[PDB]
Amino acid sequence: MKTLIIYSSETGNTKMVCEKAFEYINGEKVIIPIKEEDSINLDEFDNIVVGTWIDKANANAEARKFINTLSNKKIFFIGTLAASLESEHAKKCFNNLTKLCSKKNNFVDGVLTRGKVSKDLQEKFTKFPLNIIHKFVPNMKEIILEADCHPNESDFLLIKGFIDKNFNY
Ligand code: HEM
Ligand SMILES: Cc1cc2nc3c(=O)[nH]c(=O)nc-3n(C[C@H](O)[C@H](O)[C@H](O)COP(=O)(O)O)c2cc1C
Repeated sequence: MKTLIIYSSETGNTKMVCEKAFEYINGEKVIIPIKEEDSINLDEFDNIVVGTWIDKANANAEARKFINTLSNKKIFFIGTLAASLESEHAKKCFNNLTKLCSKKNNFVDGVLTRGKVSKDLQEKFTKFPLNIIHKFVPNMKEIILEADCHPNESDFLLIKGFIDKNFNY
């Protein structure tokens, strides 16, 4: 059995948790960024685990496009987002990723972990249009601040549980 972990990451959060997933998996496995897809033959992999960061409650474009090149693959996701993992927003994100993976592939499971908001985006949040767009989103300031320390051990434990559940202990 061969497992591929293939990910998008701009500021490293998704890469970080996907690297933990790679470490925890036993047996044959490869981890690459999506940009290096040509380094492997997708046909050789029984499990495809896609790492994605949340962009407006959905998979980031690079990861969305990659998933939409796949058909009938046994597929999983590992997502990062800045919202609280207990929030309704996170549940909406999880459902959106489930819908994306299940549409044309064979979706088994996924996990969301938390990741800090980039310095650049934290600055843009104080400017038009993001400040107006999120004006009435509750707890906006604290959500961003409480994401700053993530990913951290709490997220790695979520990854460990996800790998335990789906691949091996
Ligand atoms: C460039 C970055 C972002 C953009 C362009 C963006 C865009 C939007 C837009 C347009 C909406 C209104 C709903 C819609 O029309 O789709 C929205 C709502 C919301 N955004 Fe963002 N957002 C960004 C970053 C973030 C981040 C970093 C967080 C969390 C830390 C966040 C959390 C939310 C929440 C909780 C809502 C309320 C609606 C919901 O629960 O989905 N957003 N955002
Ligand atoms: C353009 C953009 C849109 C984002 N939209 C959301 C969002 O809708 N919900 C959320 O919780 N986090 C959102 N975030 C925060 C990222 O999902 C989070 O910081 C992620 O861990 C970054 O991953 P990376 O470091 O692998 O690039 C957004 C970030 C960016 C840059």
